[PDB]
Amino acid sequence: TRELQSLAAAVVPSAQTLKITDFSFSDFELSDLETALCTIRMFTDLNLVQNFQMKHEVLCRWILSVKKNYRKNVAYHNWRHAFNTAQCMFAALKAGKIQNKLTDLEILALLIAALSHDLDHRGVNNSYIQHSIMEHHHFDQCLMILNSPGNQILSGLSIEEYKTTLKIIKQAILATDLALYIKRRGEFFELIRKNQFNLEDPHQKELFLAMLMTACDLSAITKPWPIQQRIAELVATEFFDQGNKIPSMQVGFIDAICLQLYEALTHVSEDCFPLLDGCRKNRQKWQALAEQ
Ligand SMILES: O=C(O)/C=C/c1ccc2c(=O)[nH]c(Cc3cc(Cl)ccc3NCc3cccc(F)c3)nc2c1
Ligand SMILES: [Mg+2]
Ligand SMILES: [Zn+2]
Repeated sequence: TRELQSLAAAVVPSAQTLKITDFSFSDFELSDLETALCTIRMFTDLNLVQNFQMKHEVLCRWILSVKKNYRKNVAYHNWRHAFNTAQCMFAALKAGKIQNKLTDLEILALLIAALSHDLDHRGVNNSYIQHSIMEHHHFDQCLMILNSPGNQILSGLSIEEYKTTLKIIKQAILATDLALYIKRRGEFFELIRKNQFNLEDPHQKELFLAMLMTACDLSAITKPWPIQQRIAELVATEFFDQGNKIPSMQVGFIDAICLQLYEALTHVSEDCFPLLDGCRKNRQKWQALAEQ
């Protein structure tokens, strides 16, 4: 109640003041409350609070419920990673101008999905505790919080809108399984190579939303060099010391997973180039360290 009292009583600084429009945004100098304020600003400047009549204390309570259900003892898969994934989605919609290509229900679902896509993660080396098992657990945590008393930020939607938004939320969270990304990326790439990518097609729109979620999920690989070095530290902490080879592992991850995706994203919207650009500069830096 103390944290909710302070957060509800705060003034929400603008998007420019909070720097959440920048693809190079970082969160190291922000408190928990400050990340909650940036999240409120994300919902506000996407007109989600307006078009769906969210009450202020319900959104604040929902944000605090989502943050609380991430585990601080996990080095990378924690609330700050979820907060960063949502920030990148915001920057991609605004600075990347992806907003105009999607409906309000799609935007609403992507922001909720990005914030919720890793709920109750306990670390890669704690997989035993329990077709994308973890992503189904993540969505289940997301739905329970959405249904909790005082936390129902979707109450203003009609039953049709609500059923539609949950369907998109679920597919967006399921898309954060790398296995699903590997399975479906060939179709996404082949459509772009043949100059045949059309979002008016429902099947291709869902495929683009899947790829966009993966782009935001891994977007730490695109950050400026001092930030990426620190994020790579968190990944190495979670992988090895929880539950140097880092430079070459970062290069292989960039080659096998990241480069094509951010290239495909740039063809769809040229304003998403800073993600591809930042990903390339990090491959340059990591490869040099690997060579020593
Ligand atoms: O799932 C999410 O939300 C996002 C996934 C994600 C994001 C960034 C990177 C990255 O920058 N690099 C590597 C490669 C890597 C390097 C090193 Cl040194 C050690 C392990 C690995 N990958 C395995 C791994 C272990 C533990 C945590 C983890 F996230 C990934 N994979 C990443 C995976
Ligand atoms: Mg995940
Ligand atoms: Zn994730």
